[PDB]
Amino acid sequence: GPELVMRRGEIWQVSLDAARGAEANNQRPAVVVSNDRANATATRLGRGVITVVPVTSNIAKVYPFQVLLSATTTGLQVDCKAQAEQIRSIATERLLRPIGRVSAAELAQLDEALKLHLDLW
Amino acid sequence: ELVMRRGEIWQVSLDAARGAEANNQRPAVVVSNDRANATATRLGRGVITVVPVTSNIAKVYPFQVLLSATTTGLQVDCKAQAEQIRSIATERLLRPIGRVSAAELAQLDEALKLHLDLW
Repeated sequence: GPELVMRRGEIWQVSLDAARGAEANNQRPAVVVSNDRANATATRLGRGVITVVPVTSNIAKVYPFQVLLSATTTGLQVDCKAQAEQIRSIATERLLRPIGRVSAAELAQLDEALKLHLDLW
Repeated sequence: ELVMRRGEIWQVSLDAARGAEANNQRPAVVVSNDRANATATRLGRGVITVVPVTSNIAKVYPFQVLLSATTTGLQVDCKAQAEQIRSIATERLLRPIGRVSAAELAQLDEALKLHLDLW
């Protein structure tokens, strides 16, 4: 049917609202990193969570578990960096608006960053 | 005392969750690497990534891992939900519970690889 369509690697603005401590809070872009079967399921079941990697414009010092996302490739306003150490499963109701998608190269390094952060090698 | 290491089970406070997100307080498995974890211990504050656990084991998906009560410190058999993975502030940690077995941790690694499309 007309279920929400959503693909790994897409950049969506999401509402993380009420967070504690150093958690990414408020509103920010985030990269979808859950696989696409789960992504379709979370919209047909409508009882769904998807997993995303939040993004910040405070680039500063970049760590090997973070990926630089260029404003030109992604449709973002400014350059940003995906923080694999902020990975979070979100209810689909936190999805606000699609912004774009990362490049294949960016997504591949994001996989590397996730494997480094979660020790999955 | 934030001395959490990978594979350990901690009671975490998942307040302010929305929708189908794991909520309330519950056990969770630390899955962030131990160098990040040790950084958090050393500074006394940080973020750690956990896999929330539910006692509802009515059905087990391939991205979920049944954890046995007999070895983990959990009162009953539970399941770890890779699709609920979540980076939490250290202030959400209430207390330590126990530790998954090595086999359970490796199974959780496979479930995380499946859920996140990491091959």
